Order: sequence, then C-alpha cells, then structure tokens
Amino acid sequence: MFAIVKTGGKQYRVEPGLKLRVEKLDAEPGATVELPVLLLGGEKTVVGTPVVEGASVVAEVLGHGRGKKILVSKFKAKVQYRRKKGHRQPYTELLIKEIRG
Amino acid sequence: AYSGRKIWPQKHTGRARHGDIGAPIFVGGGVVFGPKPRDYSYTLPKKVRKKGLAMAVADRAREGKLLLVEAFAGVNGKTKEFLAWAKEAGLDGSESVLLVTGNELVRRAARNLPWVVTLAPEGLNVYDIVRTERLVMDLDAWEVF
Amino acid sequence: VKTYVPKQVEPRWVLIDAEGKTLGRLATKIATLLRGKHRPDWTPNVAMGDFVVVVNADKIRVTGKKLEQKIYTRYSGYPGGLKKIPLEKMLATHPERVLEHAVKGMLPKGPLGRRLFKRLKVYAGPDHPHQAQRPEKL
Amino acid sequence: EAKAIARYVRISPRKVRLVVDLIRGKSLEEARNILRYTNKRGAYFVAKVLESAAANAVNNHDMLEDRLYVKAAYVDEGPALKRVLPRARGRADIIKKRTSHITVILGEK
Amino acid sequence: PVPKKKTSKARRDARRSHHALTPPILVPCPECKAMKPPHTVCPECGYYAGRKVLEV
Amino acid sequence: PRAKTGVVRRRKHKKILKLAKGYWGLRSKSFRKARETLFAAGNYAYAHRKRRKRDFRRLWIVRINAACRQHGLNYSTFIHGLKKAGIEVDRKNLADLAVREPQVFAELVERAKAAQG
RNA sequence: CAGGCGGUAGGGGAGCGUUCCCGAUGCCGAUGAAGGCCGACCCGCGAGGGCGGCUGGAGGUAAGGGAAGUGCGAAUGCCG
RNA sequence: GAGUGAGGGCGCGAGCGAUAACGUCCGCGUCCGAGCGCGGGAACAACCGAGACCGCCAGCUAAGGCCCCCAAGUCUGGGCU
RNA sequence: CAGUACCGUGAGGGAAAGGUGAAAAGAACCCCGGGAGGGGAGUGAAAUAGAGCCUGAAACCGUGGGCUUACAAGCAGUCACGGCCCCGCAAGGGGUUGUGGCGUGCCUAUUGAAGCAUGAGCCGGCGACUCACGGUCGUGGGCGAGCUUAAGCCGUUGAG
Repeated sequence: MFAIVKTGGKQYRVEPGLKLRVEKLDAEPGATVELPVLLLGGEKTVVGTPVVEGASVVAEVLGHGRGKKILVSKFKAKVQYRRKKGHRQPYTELLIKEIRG
Repeated sequence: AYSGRKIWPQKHTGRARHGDIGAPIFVGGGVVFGPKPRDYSYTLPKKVRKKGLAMAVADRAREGKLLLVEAFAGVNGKTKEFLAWAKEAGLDGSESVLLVTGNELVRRAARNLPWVVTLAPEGLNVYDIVRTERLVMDLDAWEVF
Repeated sequence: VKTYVPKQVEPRWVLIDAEGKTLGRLATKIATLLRGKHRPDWTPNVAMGDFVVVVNADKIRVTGKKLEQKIYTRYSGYPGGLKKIPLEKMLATHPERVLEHAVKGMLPKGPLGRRLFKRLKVYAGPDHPHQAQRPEKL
Repeated sequence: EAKAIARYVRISPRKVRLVVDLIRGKSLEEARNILRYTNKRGAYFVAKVLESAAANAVNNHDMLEDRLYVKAAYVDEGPALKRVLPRARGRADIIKKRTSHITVILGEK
Repeated sequence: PVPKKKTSKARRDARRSHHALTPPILVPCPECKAMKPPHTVCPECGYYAGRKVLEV
Repeated sequence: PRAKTGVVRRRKHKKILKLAKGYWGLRSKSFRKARETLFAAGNYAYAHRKRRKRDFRRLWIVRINAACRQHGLNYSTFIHGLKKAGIEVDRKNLADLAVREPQVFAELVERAKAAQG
C-alpha cells in the first residue's frame, strides 16, 4: 500500500523499500533515522481516509543512506553571436530508502 | 626586400578586391613586428645590490651558512685536494653551497663545481643560492665595507 | 516516474446518429472521444480508438439556418476554377460524404488523425456491414 | 585463405562498382563465367584477378575449384595525374584522372 | 545555367540502383563441356554443326 | 619569439564533433555546421528541458477530467470543492491513481463537493 | 539573512589553455614521452583539465614564477 | 577610460503635408533598438499583461482563456440578436 | 640542382619539391603473368619498415556490419514517451528513430531582419594592434628634501 509527501515542490509515492531521487537535505549519511509530514496515505486493500489533513501528531517514516552524486547539466543559448557556453549544473542526488507511516 | 611590384587589377581581377604583393598571405610575407632587435635593456644600481644579498643570507644564517673569509684548502688547484676540505670542513651533498675567492689559484682549482659555485671577482649569483644555502666570503672588505 | 502509460490499450466499439441529430455541432464530440480520450490509460502517442458507426446518416436534424445559407469551400482550382455545392444539393447527394463534410471541415492532423478516422461507417441504414459491437449512446 | 586484389589503375571505382554488387553472392564459377563475357572495359581485368588469388589460394592456403565461393568484395578510390586541354577565350579547362584501388575475396565452403 | 550548391550522395546512388549489373546469358553445348553464350565459337565443346574449332 | 597555432584549433572544434556527431549528415561533418547545430540542439535541448515541464503538465490534468467524467462530474468544479474545505494538493500528476485502482479517488471526489451543503 | 541576476558597443574581476626561459651536471620515459582513435569515470560553472586501454616510436619538462609572432569558421582572403 | 549626432515605432500634443502615408521636422512619455529570449495576438521588435541563472512528471495568479484541430462549465439566470 | 621548371617581346617576371632503417643489409626462388601490378617465402626488432619507403590526421571513398525508409510538408536538430540489436547479475547505460508536441539557421549590416540585400566550393594549415624611443595617469615598491647618473676605462666564458 502506497504513501505520499513533498520534499519542496516534489511529490512522490513509494511502496515498501524504494528510492532513487529527491535532490537532498543535510543529516549525516546512511545510519541516521528521520521523518517529516504526510498528506493522507496511500491506496490498495482498504484505505480511503484523508479529510482535513492528518499531518499532526502522526507522520510518515523513512530511513537514510547517503551516496551523494553530482549530476551534469549542459547550458547554452544562441542569438547574434551571444552563445554563452561552458556551464553545467552539478546539483544533488540521493539514494536512500523508506519504510511506513 | 623590394617586392615584384603589384599585380592584377581590382574591380574585376581574379575575383578578389586586392592586389598588392605586400604578400598578406605567403608564409613569409608582410606580417607583424613582434621581436625587433632591441629586446628592451633596463637596469639599476647598488641601492639594492646590497640590501638584497643581506636579508637572504641573513635568513640563510637563520639556517646556518658559514663564512671562513680566507684560508688554505691544500694545493689550491687539485679537485680532490679541496675534497680533503669537504669531509674535514663538514659540508656534503644536499643543501647546495656558494663561495667567493678572488685568487686565480682557486680558479684553475675549482674547475667543475658539482654542488657549488666557484667565483673570482665581484658578480652576484644569489640565483642558485636562493634554491640553496651554504657560503663563504673574501674579506668583509670585498662584500664592500 | 509515475509513468501512467496505458500499456496495450485495445479499442472498443459503438453506434450513433438518428434522423434528428445535429450535424457538425456533435461531430467535435466524436473525435475527442474517438482518440480514446475517455480511456484513463492514456498517453497522446498511443493511437487507440472506439470503432464507430453512424447509421441514419442523412436528413440528420439539418441544424438551424443552413438551407441555402451554408457553402462548401474546398478543392483548389488548377487553372482558375474550383468546386462548391451547398446545403439543398450536397446534403441529399452522396449522403454519407454529406455529413462527413462538416466533420472533414475541422479534424485533427498527422498519421494519428488518420488511423483513428477509419472507424466511422455512415449512411442511413441502420445495420453496419461487419457486425462487431454496437453499444449506441445518445 | 583465398586472397585476391586490385590496384594501380588509371580509371574510376564507379565503372567497377557494378562489377562488385553483382559477383558477391554467387560462387567462384558463377561470376568467372558472367563477367568474362560482360564486356565494357572492367571485364578484361577482374579476370587476371580471379586467377592471382586462384594460384596462391591453392598453392599456400590449400583450397579447391567449386569450394571457393564468392564471399564478397571491396571498392574504393586511388591516385591521379595532371593534364590540361585547350578551350574558350584562351582559357584553361583543366583536371586530373581518377585511378582504382579495390579488393576481392573468396573462401572455404 | 550555372547553379549555387554542393552534392548529396543521396540521389547519386538512388538514380543508379538502376545502373545495376545485368549479366550476359549462357547457353548449352554437349560433347566436351561448353556452355558458350549466344551463337559463340570456341574450342569448349566447339559445336557439332560447322567448321571453326577442334573436335578431338 | 615564435608562437603560431598548431593543434589548439582541434581541441576547441573536436568537442564540437563528439557532442554532436549523431545529427544529420552535414550538421555532423563540418566543425561549423555542427558548431551551429549545437547551438540549436542547444536552444532546443534547453528549449525541451524547458518543454517537458509545460507539456506533461496538461497530459495529467484532462485525464483527471476522465476520472470524473465516468465517476460523475468534471475538473475545475471538483477542484474548488476540496481547496476551500480542507487539505489541498493531490498534485495534478499524483492523481495517476487514475490508472492504479479507481474507487480510491471516487471517495475523495465526493469529499470535494461536500463543502456545498 | 536580506540583497542583486537579459543584458551589442563599452569599460572593470579573475582566471583557461598554448610555444621559448631558469628550477634542468633535478625529475617521468621502451614495465612508452610527443602524436593520435576511443570514454557514456574523477574536477573544474566554463576556459579547460585529468585518468585508463589501444594504435604509435624518440624525447620531454614540476611547484613555480619569467618572457608572449598564439588563442583563428569566413575577409568573392593564401596554399595544397 | 569608452559609445554615441542614420534612430524610429507608438500615444497625446503640435507646426508641416490634402486629420493623405509602416512619412517629415519636434517637446515629451515609453517600448524596442540593446529585451527576434515569454505570452496574447492565428502565424509576426516596437499594442496590453511580463522582466530572464538550477533542478521540477510543483502550487497561486496578472494578459489573456473554458466545442474542435490543444487545455480548464457547450455554467448560471435575464433579456436583446 | 631554382634564381633552375615555367611565363616574358623586352625589361623581366618568378616554382613546388627535406626525412627507410641502427645497417639496403634493397626481395632469391617457385605459382598469376603484357613489361606492370600480385602471392607465398626470405634479409629483417617491425615490410600496417619496401622503394609518391618515418609517424600519418582532414575534405573525399566504399566492401563489409548494425539502427532505418515508399502517405507523404521538411534550417532539420530537439525533447516526451515507446519500440527494436550491443555491455552492465542488477538498478538500467547505449545506438537509432516511430508518432507526436518543438523547430526562421549563421558570419556581416542596422529605426529595421530568419532571410532570393554581402560573403562562406569544402577540410587542413598561414592570417592581422607588438615594438623602438618619447610622453602621460595607475600600480608592488626602495629611498626619501632629497632622489637618479648618459656614453666610456678596467673588469665580464659567463657576472660586475
């Protein structure tokens, strides 16, 4: 049964133990345990109880596992000789893992 | 080098408004004056000839230089004679050293100086000493009063 | 990556039209539903469709003020002369092609708008020549 | 195994181009027959070629007549020469001359 | 006449797919073993109805 | 003093080859043509790194009309329903619940128009 | 943390490669330097830089700062 | 230490020109130009809304939109056409 | 082997063209064979070392290989998904297009451009603000009411 949340304008839904991308945030590499806030839940079997929010008291659950990868980009325009080249955008990446709510 | 004197017309020509054998293309013709004999000759006086050698060696003394000023090595001519003055003086392969002695005896003596300088009159070879250390002088007089 | 992609859609079948259906006005509605739009499993690259029939395809509720008031503008002149025909004649000649005009008027485009079209029998039977699913919906 | 050749001519690979996408496929015999009597220059050259490979292929590499199929070939350009010809208002209609360099091969059935 | 442009090897071979290699036929001749083209004359099987090559 | 080109031009024209060499035929065989097509595979690759966003956006939305057209009602309308009352999101994409099990979002659609009585 | 952020000319800040200097009676190198085909790993925001294989067959130059015919799509340019 | 007197389009104003012109000569204001890189405009620098670096299968909203070729009621009354 | 080829009436105008290896030690022999050109084989560290012989790229040239094409509107690349053959146990990494949204290029010139207004046959290579001395305003700076020496005489492998 699924589940969803936003890591700053990025909404995702993970089964039991998936993960691949979501930019990143601090907190030392793979060994630490953390968790933010949820939306309503996930589907299958018998869910269907969202309402006003629910993001209070409770919350979702997910483990940690940093691998930190710099991801290339490739920038360029082009008009009347103004083709400002040479510019990539490293940016972050995370390969962690998740659990329950 | 007086060129062949122009060429083909212009308006028409062999397709190319241009026709002066100034040779703006031949690999060896009408380029630019990068070099020019005068390689710009600039220089100065003793205002710094002194001050400079001072701090250096003075710092090189904060590491230990030596100074003898005047002495005997042996037959002031043979290579390994002065060798008897290398292992009996202290110095040996590593730090690199320099020294000044105005006697022509030491001249035809020091010949090839592998590790050091060997001088005669009044130059200024701090160059190699910068990347080195050890030294000796010819009287406080020669350094110049 | 919530792909969504339908993965092997596989078309449906249907029937429509009566001697009182509004030509053109309703045509827009066939295409938007022919593309398989109403099928969730959807990615505007996977050409699906609802195999269509359109019986009673003549005299089909002749809209409002169209009689001797709407002209057909197509077929470019090769010398200086082209083609025409308006309501009262075309409407009653080659009836199939007759309503399909207001249709052919707009349409989508590209190989996709084609494959999709094919499924569109028309006339004024009813009864279509290859009986395969007729779930009519007015 | 079966090594032929074709080099040091004074004409174009495009004249032989046909003399390539026609022989490849059929066996040694099929082509030898065909091309021999398919004149128009090319023919009387690709001949001595099927023989040079033939002599050694069954001299050093050891093979046989009917077991050496026509694998395929190869067809490319080569050197030139400078010549000129008269014309127009004392002009200069000028060019060279395109020569040939191309390979041929057979094999063991 | 006299146009402004280079060339595309594209249509080059697309107009000479037709050029092709068309083979010259080969007909029968028993005896030794001939298989000589339209009405040819050679020693291979020679023939049997003329006066031109050897028949031993 | 004797400094003249040599090989440097090849460095600053070789990237040109590789980073392209997969386009047409000409736009991949002349340093300049590639040069220019990199500018296009540039203003377009960047225009399609700009595209993908404002393309997938719509593809989801109308599908959301396809969940409600068969489940009762339409898009815009059901939207407000929720937003005013309680929680607000579902993200125009996540509603991909559309393909993976339906009756789900059915419950919530009715939750939207609930705020009208 | 507020801030700023297209930007032709233009005038400011850095740096980037690239040939001759000294460090070279220093050091890598036939258990390959120079050249070159391949790369979809490592850094540069880029300028570029590395690194590895393979072809290739005698030289190259640290850190460093010292000079600068150089930074080349073209100009119906010049040459092949 | 530079660039710059070929600018104009628009609008009000205004002399001019036959309230004749994507014209002239201006004051001014502004946009381009330098913002052919948004968006509308069907397509299109100078008209309204909009000022630029990332990543985005993120949310509001301004111009401008809710039958088709592409998207958000063929909404709701009311009449007039 | 160039002031030679060549041109010029004369006057004169004026050219491309360096390079096997350490050693030619330079292919003997036999088979295709016109002499040519080939092949084994040999001298040989290497004949992708062989005589338009160093290493040898680019415009160009196809044999063979894989992805692809006959319902079709194209500055031509792009990105979306998806499909087909290669490596990665894997997660996915390729190639290339299928539909489709996207698609007015460029170097000048300019109130004004995408551009049937210039130029660009195409690739390689060569290609243009330095320097002299002088002047100006800044900069790291030494000394500082003081602050600098021109050409020479000696010395200088070389320095002074």
